[PDB]
Amino acid sequence: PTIHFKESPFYKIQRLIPELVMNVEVTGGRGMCSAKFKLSKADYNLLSNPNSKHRLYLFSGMINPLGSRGNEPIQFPFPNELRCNNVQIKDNIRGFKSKPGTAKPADLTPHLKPYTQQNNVELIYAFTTKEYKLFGYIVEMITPEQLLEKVLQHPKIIKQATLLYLKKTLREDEEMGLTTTSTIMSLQDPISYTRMKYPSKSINCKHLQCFDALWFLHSQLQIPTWQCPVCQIDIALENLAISEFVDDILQNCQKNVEQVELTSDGKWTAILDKLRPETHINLKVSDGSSEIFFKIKKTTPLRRLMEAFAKRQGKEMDSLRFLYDGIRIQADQTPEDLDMEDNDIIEAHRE
Amino acid sequence: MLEAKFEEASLFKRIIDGFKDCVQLVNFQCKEDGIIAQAVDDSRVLLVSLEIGVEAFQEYRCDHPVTLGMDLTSLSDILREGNNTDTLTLIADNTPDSIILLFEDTKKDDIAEYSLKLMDIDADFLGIEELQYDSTLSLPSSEFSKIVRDLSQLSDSINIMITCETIKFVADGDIGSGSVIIKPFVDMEHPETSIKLEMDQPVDLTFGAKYLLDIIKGSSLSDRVGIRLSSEAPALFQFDLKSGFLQFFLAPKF
Amino acid sequence: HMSSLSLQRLQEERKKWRKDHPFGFYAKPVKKADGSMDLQKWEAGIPGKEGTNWAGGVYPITVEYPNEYPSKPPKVKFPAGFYHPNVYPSGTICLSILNEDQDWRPAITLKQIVLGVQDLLDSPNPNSPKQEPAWRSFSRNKAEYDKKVLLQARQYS
Amino acid sequence: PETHINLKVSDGSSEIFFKIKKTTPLRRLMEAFAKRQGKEMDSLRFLYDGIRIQADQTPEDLDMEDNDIIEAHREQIGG
Ligand SMILES: [Zn+2]
Repeated sequence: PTIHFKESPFYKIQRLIPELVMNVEVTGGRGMCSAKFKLSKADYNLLSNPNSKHRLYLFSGMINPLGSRGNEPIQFPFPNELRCNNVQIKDNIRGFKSKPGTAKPADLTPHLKPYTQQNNVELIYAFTTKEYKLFGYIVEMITPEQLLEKVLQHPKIIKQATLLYLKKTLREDEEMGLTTTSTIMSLQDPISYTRMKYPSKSINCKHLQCFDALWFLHSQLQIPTWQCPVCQIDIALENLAISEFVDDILQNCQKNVEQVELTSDGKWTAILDKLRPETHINLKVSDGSSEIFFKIKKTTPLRRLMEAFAKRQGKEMDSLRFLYDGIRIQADQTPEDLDMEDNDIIEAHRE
Repeated sequence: MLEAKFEEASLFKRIIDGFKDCVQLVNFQCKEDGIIAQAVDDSRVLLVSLEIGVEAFQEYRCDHPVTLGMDLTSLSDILREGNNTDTLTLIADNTPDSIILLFEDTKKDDIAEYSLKLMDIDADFLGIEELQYDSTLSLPSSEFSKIVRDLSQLSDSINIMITCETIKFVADGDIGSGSVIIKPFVDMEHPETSIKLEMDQPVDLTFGAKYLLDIIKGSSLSDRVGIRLSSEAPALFQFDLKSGFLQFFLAPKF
Repeated sequence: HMSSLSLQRLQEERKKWRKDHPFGFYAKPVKKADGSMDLQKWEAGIPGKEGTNWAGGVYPITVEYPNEYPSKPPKVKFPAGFYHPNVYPSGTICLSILNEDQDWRPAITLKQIVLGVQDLLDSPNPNSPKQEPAWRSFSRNKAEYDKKVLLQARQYS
Repeated sequence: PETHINLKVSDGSSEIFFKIKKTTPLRRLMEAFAKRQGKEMDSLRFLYDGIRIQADQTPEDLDMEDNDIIEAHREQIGG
């Protein structure tokens, strides 16, 4: 009675540990099953040698009386306490409840005894409605950077496709009485909020926004949802493609440019006094309505900053309190005391 | 020939108490695999289904499939004379016209024997257990009974609304309205007192209070009760026995 | 022991909040025992909207970022005993945008989160209350409910 | 225009500039912004001057001037 789990691009199953198999029975009360296994010197060194690309993952599958149809998700009984040689395993074997297949295997590698000694994995559970089957496989790790190399070899979303999408979505607005004059697109990755290096999306994505393929593979290693971070459609690794249109913008833009404004034809322009000495700091004071941009020395106290702001508002300084990071700031304190940086915000409130 | 021996006489007493105040005529079908009993009230909306396995009896024997149509209000009177420390035993012929209830005390070494005349009850109602349900919750039967009791004195209709991992019982009446909210939890140190919830889809149903007041009477059987709710299907309230169960099929209001 | 994406995203989230956050709000990572910042646990403050009973008060919360962030949503928690129908007695809340099984997206910023917690204060959901003291008053005595909110606003001010 | 007006719909990252007549309902305006972002129109809160906008309203019903900004927020529910 073996169970075939849905494969993952981050790890490929190699060999099974026959002794590391246990069953979870249906019970309304407490339950616990253990499994003792021993590893050879070859397998122990395979898993313990430094920079080893192999691990010992603990899989779990929910038994179906109708028979396994293949590509089963990973499902552990909850609540539970997983233990490997009396070490409570705090891995994330739960994933998302509403999305089966988001649970990752448990990593037994850091808790293995030397090959001369006998290991022991214990699973405590309570109030189970289904039967679960546990397996212990040796896997080979695949890094997100290795998967990115295959994405760059895949065919790209060419500029012709994006121009057709822009022309299609424009005429659909004309039929709806709308006129799209221009669109401002962000060059930042919605996953990491860094400047995109590999702007990508699924070939089935019906939107213009892109995300970084490398950071997207990092997020799938966190939780394997395999959905677009923008439109939430299901995404296969082979259907992830680099956007030729968005990549060309990044190659012809300055690294400080976070946004670009483009028209329906494909043309785009980059969206763009702050120069100071290395002893001053750029601050931004606000009262909820107006905001003044200051530039004072990091050593000078904020007392004269509070005076210059209260004076421009025609109000006495005794009636205004100034907050930074929620905490009220004293007059004798300098931006160096409060660990301020450029473009920080100081809020002003009345009494 | 039938010979089912309940290890504890109060067990079969609690079973009959679970659906004697809503159904008057029940057709008990006995086989070698156990005892099956299903009935339905005059409203034709509440279906009582009973199953008892051979693992629940101290001893059991049923050479031929025997059907025992009984009157509950008369059978409950016989069981009323029995003691909660006795050993009930049911005996019937191969072609029986009556049943014999044998009460055997285990301590005082006493024997009391009663007899009931069988009735011929036609018709049937197969227990249509649905394939799946939107939500499935189970909680202590004593707590679910107090919820129904506290809300029945507020309206003749109780609404079960499950959303955002939260179970809210609503009762909207003429004089006033009330509500009871319970939160799911499964404590490993005491799993028998948990409120488990397996919500595949948020449900929102409504049931008659007088019907739920009859369902909670099965609390004497199991410490817990399972409630399986579906949108396009009647609800399923079940009380687990040692080898069987007593379940109710109530259709929600629309 | 922190992943590359969690650290990078948390560093960008603090960079964005430092220079552009809504007025009256504050949010900063808490300090460890050695004084260094814990980017996975923040202290924040939600000011009540003007005109509503919650006005004048700044209510503190805790934002705990899990290891799987931003694939998993962070957890927000008021002080235990906070008076609101949809707030647990322990202080936990449950917004649809902070629910991994619902409307949580990795592109949700801290600015959108603190604005979502603010909109819940003066707009409870009767379909799923999380406590009893605030649910009773909200469901059978609006006059006393506003009395506590006007008192709790003066409490956190 | 004096017959048409320009409006800006933003979510803090991406924004689109439109142009319609003051009598045109904003329902078409909202469905376009959400469809171009890969979202459903019933999952966003469009606000003007900090007030929610119905699908039946028009720019003249709320007295929208030129280059006014419409903020799009994520729809949420507590519990
Ligand atoms: Zn997409």
